[PDB]
Amino acid sequence: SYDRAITVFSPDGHLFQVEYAQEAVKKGSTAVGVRGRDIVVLGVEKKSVAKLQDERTVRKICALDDNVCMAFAGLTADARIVINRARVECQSHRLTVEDPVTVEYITRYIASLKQRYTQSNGRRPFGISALIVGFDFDGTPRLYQTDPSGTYHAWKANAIGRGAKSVREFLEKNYTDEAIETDDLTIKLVIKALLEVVQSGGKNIELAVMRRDQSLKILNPEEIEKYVAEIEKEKEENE
Amino acid sequence: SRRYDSRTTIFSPEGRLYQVEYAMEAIGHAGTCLGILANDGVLLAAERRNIHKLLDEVFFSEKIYKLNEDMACSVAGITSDANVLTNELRLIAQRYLLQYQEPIPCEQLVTALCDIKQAYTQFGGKRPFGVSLLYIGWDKHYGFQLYQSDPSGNYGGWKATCIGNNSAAAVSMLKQDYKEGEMTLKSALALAIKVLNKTMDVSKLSAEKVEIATLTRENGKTVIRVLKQKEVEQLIKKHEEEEAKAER
Amino acid sequence: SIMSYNGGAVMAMKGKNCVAIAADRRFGIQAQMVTTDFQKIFPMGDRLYIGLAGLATDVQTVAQRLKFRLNLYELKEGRQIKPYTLMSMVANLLYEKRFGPYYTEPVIAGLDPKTFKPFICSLDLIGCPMVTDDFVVSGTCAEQMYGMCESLWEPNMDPDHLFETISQAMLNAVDRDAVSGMGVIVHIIEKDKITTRTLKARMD
Amino acid sequence: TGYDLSASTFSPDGRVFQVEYAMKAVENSSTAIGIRCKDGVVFGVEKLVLSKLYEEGSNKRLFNVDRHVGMAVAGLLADARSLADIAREEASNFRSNFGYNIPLKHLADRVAMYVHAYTLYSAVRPFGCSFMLGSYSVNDGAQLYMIDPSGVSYGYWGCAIGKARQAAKTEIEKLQMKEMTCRDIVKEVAKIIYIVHDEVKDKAFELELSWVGELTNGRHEIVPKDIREEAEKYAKESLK
Amino acid sequence: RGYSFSLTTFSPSGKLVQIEYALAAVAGGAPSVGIKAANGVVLATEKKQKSILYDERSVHKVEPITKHIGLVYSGMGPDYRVLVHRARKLAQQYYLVYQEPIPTAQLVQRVASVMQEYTQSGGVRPFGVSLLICGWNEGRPYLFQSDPSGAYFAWKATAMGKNYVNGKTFLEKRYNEDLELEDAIHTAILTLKESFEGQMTEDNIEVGICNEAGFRRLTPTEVKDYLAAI
Amino acid sequence: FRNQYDNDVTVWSPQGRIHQIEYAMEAVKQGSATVGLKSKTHAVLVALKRAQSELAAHQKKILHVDNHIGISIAGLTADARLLCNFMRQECLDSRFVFDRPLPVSRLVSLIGSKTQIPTQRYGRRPYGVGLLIAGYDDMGPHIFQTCPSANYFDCRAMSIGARSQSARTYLERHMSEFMECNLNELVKHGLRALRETLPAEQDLTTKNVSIGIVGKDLEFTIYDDDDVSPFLEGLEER
Amino acid sequence: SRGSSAGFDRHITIFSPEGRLYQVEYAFKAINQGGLTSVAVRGKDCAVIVTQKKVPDKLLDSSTVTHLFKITENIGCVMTGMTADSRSQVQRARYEAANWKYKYGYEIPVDMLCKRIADISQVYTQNAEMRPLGCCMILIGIDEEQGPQVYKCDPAGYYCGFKATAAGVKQTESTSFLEKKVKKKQTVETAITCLSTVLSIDFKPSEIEVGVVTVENPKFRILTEAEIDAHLVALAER
Amino acid sequence: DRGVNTFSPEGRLFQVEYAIEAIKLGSTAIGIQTSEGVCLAVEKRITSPLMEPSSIEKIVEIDAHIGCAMSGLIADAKTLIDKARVETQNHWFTYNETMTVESVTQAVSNLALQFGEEDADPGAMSRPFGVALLFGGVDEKGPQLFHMDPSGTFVQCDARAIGSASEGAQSSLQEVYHKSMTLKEAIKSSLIILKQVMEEKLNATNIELATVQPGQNFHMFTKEELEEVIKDI
Ligand SMILES: [Cl-]
Ligand SMILES: [Cl-]
Ligand SMILES: [Cl-]
Ligand SMILES: [Cl-]
Ligand SMILES: [Cl-]
Ligand SMILES: [Cl-]
Ligand SMILES: [Cl-]
Ligand SMILES: [Cl-]
Ligand SMILES: [Cl-]
Ligand SMILES: [Cl-]
Ligand SMILES: [Cl-]
Ligand SMILES: [Cl-]
Ligand SMILES: [Cl-]
Ligand SMILES: [Cl-]
Ligand SMILES: [K+]
Ligand SMILES: [Mg+2]
Ligand SMILES: [Mg+2]
Repeated sequence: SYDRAITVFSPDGHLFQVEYAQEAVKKGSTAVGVRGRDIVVLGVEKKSVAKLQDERTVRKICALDDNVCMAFAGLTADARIVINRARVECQSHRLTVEDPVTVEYITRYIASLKQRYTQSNGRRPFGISALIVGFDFDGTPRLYQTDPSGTYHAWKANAIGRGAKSVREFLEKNYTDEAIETDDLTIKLVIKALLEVVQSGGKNIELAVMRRDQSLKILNPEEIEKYVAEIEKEKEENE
Repeated sequence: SRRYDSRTTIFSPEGRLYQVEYAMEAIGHAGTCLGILANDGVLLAAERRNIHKLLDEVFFSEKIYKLNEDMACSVAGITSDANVLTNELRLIAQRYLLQYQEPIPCEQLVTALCDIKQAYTQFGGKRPFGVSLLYIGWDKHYGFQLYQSDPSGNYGGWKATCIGNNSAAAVSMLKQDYKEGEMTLKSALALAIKVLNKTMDVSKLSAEKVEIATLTRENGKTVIRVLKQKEVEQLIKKHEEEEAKAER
Repeated sequence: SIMSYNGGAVMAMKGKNCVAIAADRRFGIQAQMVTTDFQKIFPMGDRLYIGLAGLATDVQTVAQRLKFRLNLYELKEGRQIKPYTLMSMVANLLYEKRFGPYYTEPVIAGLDPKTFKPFICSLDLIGCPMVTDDFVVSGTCAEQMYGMCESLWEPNMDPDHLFETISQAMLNAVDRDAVSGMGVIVHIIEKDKITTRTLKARMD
Repeated sequence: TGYDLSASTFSPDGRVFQVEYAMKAVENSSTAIGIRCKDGVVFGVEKLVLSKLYEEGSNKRLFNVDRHVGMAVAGLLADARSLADIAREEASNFRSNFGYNIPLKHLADRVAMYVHAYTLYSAVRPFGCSFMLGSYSVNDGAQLYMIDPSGVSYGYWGCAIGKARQAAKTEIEKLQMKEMTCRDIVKEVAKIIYIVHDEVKDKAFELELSWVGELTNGRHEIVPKDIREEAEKYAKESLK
Repeated sequence: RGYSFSLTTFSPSGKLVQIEYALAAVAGGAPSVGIKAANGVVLATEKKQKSILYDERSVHKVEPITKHIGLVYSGMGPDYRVLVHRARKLAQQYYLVYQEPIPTAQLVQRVASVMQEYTQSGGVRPFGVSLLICGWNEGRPYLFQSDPSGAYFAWKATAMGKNYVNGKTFLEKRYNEDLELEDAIHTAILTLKESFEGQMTEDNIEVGICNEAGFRRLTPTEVKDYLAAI
Repeated sequence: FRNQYDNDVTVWSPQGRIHQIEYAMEAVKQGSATVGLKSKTHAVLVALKRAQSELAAHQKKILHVDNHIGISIAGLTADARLLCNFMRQECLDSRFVFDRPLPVSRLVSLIGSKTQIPTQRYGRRPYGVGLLIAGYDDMGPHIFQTCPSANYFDCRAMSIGARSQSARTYLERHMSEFMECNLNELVKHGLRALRETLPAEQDLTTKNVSIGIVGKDLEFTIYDDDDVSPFLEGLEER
Repeated sequence: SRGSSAGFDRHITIFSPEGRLYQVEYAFKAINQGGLTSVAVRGKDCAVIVTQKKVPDKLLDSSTVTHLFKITENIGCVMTGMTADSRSQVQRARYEAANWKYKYGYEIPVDMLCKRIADISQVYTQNAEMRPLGCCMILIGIDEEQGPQVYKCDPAGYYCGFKATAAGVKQTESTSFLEKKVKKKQTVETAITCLSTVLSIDFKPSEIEVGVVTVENPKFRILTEAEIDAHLVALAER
Repeated sequence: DRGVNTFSPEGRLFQVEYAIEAIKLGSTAIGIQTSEGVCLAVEKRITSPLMEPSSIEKIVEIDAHIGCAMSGLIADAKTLIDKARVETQNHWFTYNETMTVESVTQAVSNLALQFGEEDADPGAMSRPFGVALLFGGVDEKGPQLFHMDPSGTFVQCDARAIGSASEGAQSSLQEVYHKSMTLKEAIKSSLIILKQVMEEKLNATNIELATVQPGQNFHMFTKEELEEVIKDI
């Protein structure tokens, strides 16, 4: 069996394989999360468009369990492995504790899997970041992010993938009590954030919501393009 | 030892996986292979490279593989690598059947293989498999289906697509001709021959040079058939008759 | 005795350009009947069937594990398996468990897929094969079955006569066995068709 | 050399330089000699004293590998000591399996094949030591073998290893050792070490002496102190 | 343990160069030829047999695998012996399970699959040989080639080793589907004569045949006889 | 001439050297100095402890192995603990099996065997630590020294670590007095040797000196901080 | 091509751009490092092996200087090339033969022993982590059906039976000598003459070694000095 | 390219030296040991107002009597922290007593240098841990602060800073520290020093502080308790 040390330090304290994994994430499609008051929303760019594609087969938003879903940016094949590992873990947790996982619990599990792949012989790190959302037993909504290093944090809102830096800048100015006062504006805040980088803007954009107790609802190209037009014509007016 | 290791499963500075990419160049030079979904079936059509010589003709196809009762695939890339992967696909399908006593739904079979391909890009220090596949199938969850997988361990579902030589050109022609929700096996066959006619720069297209398999449903049973050369010639003739009415 | 826990009986019989295979239908646990439509004969080809009697769990396991191996065999090869080759495949499977065997003793009946020549065999639970030109029997009433087959079987029987003989051999044999019966199913295998019958039979 | 980083790589001239480089570590070491004679084998080692802070007897280069077999080494001392362990283990196992004392030739060959196994692979490096094995029994007579880092093993009348190997051999050749006793030969071993010792380049050495023969009843033993001192005195006055 | 990383990998243009270099070892090997007649198969090969000092009968290039299957190669001899041994073993494993001789195509698949492993598995190079495999089963003759990548092909006739390109066009203007085995042997030897150099004797070529009766090497005396005419 | 030969402990250089082993020995030369010496009846270790900053405790240098054996370390601390733990275990094993102390020279042999192994296998490295070993058994007091090369030495006295050359000179100068010394004299000699390793400005204090003693009537004992004061006053010098 | 090289094809056993294995080609060069030549010939009645015996020193116990080895009682061998590699290959051959006899109840044929050693060497030409052995083995024995046999295997894993053959520094010159002789339609005399020509020596009996098997006496036997001298003398008197 | 267990010509392991350079990129953490307890204080280093501050956790409880502050590559610290937790609980289980701070630190420190690519059991550790730790707690020796780095060297310190500004923070610590200093003084001192060294303007959400006292278990300061101590600025 193959035991080469793959992730090692370089002179100035860098772990280059981890940085390179982070470059893979940056070339992925943009993904955005916003934590509402009693909703949580995930939106993600494109994949491709491509008329001949079966839409169903390439979603970048994925249920891990009934009360937790995730989006990712980066290597899709790598993401599928992490997702499956997490799904297995959600069933062990229910098995041994007889509760659903918290969003933090499973975030922590994913993060530590990723960290291990940065310190174990024979393996490269995973080239993905994940936005993980849901609700805890007491109804508190949650948005967590992990990255290839195994670092994880909670966020009010965030973006990962290509154009994350400008999308994050947009969210910093635009995430306020007023922007998330209702479900519709929360959803629109995500779409506006994506329209900030998305190369065409219409569809393009896959979107999903999670309501307290209500489990994952994906939208809906007809319902999305309502919000798209409603934002496009507002961004014309301003000029 | 560290001196001789290729390091096939590591990232490059842009977050790339070079081997995977390089495998994808191997695929792009291999025989063109297309798949087309219709309302009443799915098909695979492939350029033959074992074509011809003093070759003997001993199997029912060159690059079309039956995977189980309800599924077939074609391949582009390294042939020996394709043999290992199609063998593994058959095993996965039989493991699933053994366990559940029902056929493996198409996407699940694709996924299972893609996890093996993925692993080869993340650990073990081995070269990846130099193969892309097209999968056709029927199951009770989504009916007629067509998938494509590549050495990255990525896959997707398609209504029509192409891999191997001149793929980009083949997909452009499919983008423009394919009628979402309205194709039949008979019109998909016509389109497949149209597409291979343009993308084979070995000039005069011939039945000895292509392979077509159809997958249909009859009396609650999946039927997978490699078309005989009589039928392939006949479709080539109809395509040639069809080119003009365009002219006056 | 492990082999009498579920009871049950199967036989196969050769005629002129045809074979027959039959089984009782009871699934029971010691004295208790549980069901009366339990499958013991499984298709292994268009013209090739395996019948398994013994412990019901292993009847199922062996049939499913054998099918796993056969499907792989047929996908990899050009072709439908030959009867004798199935026998050997089953022998090999059983003998792997030489020291913790499956408790089932199969009979195989079929026609060569190219030449249509009749074939019948049985194997013991560790995979010893036995090909015969007349009949084979397996189950809790093997003695009863042997009595009926030795007395009634004749060479060169046509499909109709083969059916009457295998039927009468089965019915009367299982009617002397407390833990076999609750119905009898018979398959007649010919070149151009399979004929499957259930028989009017005692239900005690 | 080009070509010289792994024992699993031949050079274009068919050499295994990593083995040659290991041989160079032996040839940087001070000199050890053995001499087989009428009734036994004697060993002597020029043992350089690198500090006056070391005890007499520190870093022995003469080992008992079985009750009847002595070992004399040159080269990297940690590698030699590990080889002394392999030899012990091999003699011990032989007694256990076959029920008698291992014959010297068979011990030499077994340990040589072990040395040899470390000259084929990138995974390990060759041993940086050469060693001599000596024994005596009424049945087999006196025997002296020498093994080098490549794993070659031969029997000898006289032998020397380390840095004044050639100078030593030429003195050893002057002796008619086939007709001499161990009691005579110790003196000549001391004499030869004093001749080849470069007193200008490396002041201070201990003479280490051991023997195995009729006179020790086939047991490999240190030469007694009084006899060593007489042999030193003989060597010294023979120089002056 | 061994080296666990592949020694064959993809180049930036998508080639597996170790395989292409293995093929160059095959191309520099001694010529081999196979012809599938209507009623059998012939395999023939040249001995790169220098010296009168060789005992020509002491090692054979044309080898039986089972009673009904035989092999020859072009390329590296010691590599070939590995594949002969494995092929024999594969054929016996099949026979123990199925109690029927291994169909030729099934044996080729399993051998080729071994050759594939040596293009990906850790710390090894590919085999520097191409095999020609002949056999008879289902009442019919088979000729296959298996190359260093593990790809295999069914041929009516072919050539491999030095001057194979010419050998194939020689066969291409000379094979017909209705041809008998005695004629095929003749044309196989003429194909080797195309690229020989030396004057042929029965001691420096080897010939094997496969038909309904089974696979066997021709004897020196039988080859001598065909060499009258040539 | 050098670079292709210095990264692997399995690569001999063209001079018959193994640069990895020589580089491991540099770890010991840069550790803080320690001195070991013995008389007829006692074995003593003396060590300078480094403190990282002013508010750090000084790094332990002297470690208990068994009642009759203690060690002073120089080099990689983590390697020093691994080796110490091996030594401890070999000593427990011998008391378990034989119900008597492991002779000191046998323990040292076991260290040589154990530390030699990774010097010959690819991808392993030498131990980056050197030890002075003080012990007392049936053959009397002992001072041994062990090295990253896996070689070891039986010593009348020794010093290793930074500027140990000075200490070694002192020890050679006075070693003919050691065998007859009483315990206080012998420790004073150790401290005088150690003090030679210091910059001219710097002095032995209760904060930087650690002492280890074993002998006929004394189990291996460590003296730190206020417990070194009896030995430091003392004070012969100037 | 023509002496092209890519990547690591001169360091490990991977194919060069012409399809060569340079490491294997270098192992043939290692055979000549020893500076010795060996010859073997077979007749209807016997097979003989002759090799040079160089004892420059004489502080050597010359009875331990041999390249002739008994593999079983009825199979002898001469080794040419690197010494330790050769001794290892002899050990392996002894193990293979003894193992064959244990499993199969009859002595290993010489052709089968040679083939087995050849197949073992083959592995070293295909697996990257070890080198080939730089040695060549010539085996002699009597086969009950085929008569005296001489077989040779090499570092490439090639092997063959021979009417006569050679190995080492003058192999090519020996091959020419033997070819020219074998072309016309005493085996010991041919062997020692071939060696003597190609080296230009005119031997003393202590400068060669000779081993034989005969149909009469299949046990491998090594000639004494006197027995060799009788052949040398009978030759000299033409 | 060289192996992970390669010594430099100065006698250091390259990978360990480089891991030590990674600690200089971490946020600053400070520990102070007083006769009334130990305090641990850490700069959070918030990179976006959208990040939740309470999800940055650089001070953790090991057991009731021991906390730990980390700096460097924080993901690497998890296995260390788990190990410390598991060990203290094992010790409790086996001996029915609390494990000393020194012993916990020793047990964690023995994982440092257990990396390599040849002996290697699992896919075992490929590299050292890019983390330094301060373990602060109270045992029968009284209050105690220990530092550990990626070399596996560990030592008791009266006061210690780690991470990017540690040179300067350490200087201010030598200045203000005294053996008789109270814990409240120590708290204030470490917040004054964090305030100087931090790039972000100090406040009650971008730092963390914890204590352990002979009286009282490991206690993380709340927003409100931090605000109180921040007033004196
Ligand atoms: Cl639950
Ligand atoms: Cl990102
Ligand atoms: Cl199926
Ligand atoms: Cl199974
Ligand atoms: Cl099977
Ligand atoms: Cl490896
Ligand atoms: Cl074989
Ligand atoms: Cl034959
Ligand atoms: Cl130190
Ligand atoms: Cl350290
Ligand atoms: Cl040393
Ligand atoms: Cl030092
Ligand atoms: Cl035997
Ligand atoms: Cl720091
Ligand atoms: K090799
Ligand atoms: Mg009944
Ligand atoms: Mg009843």
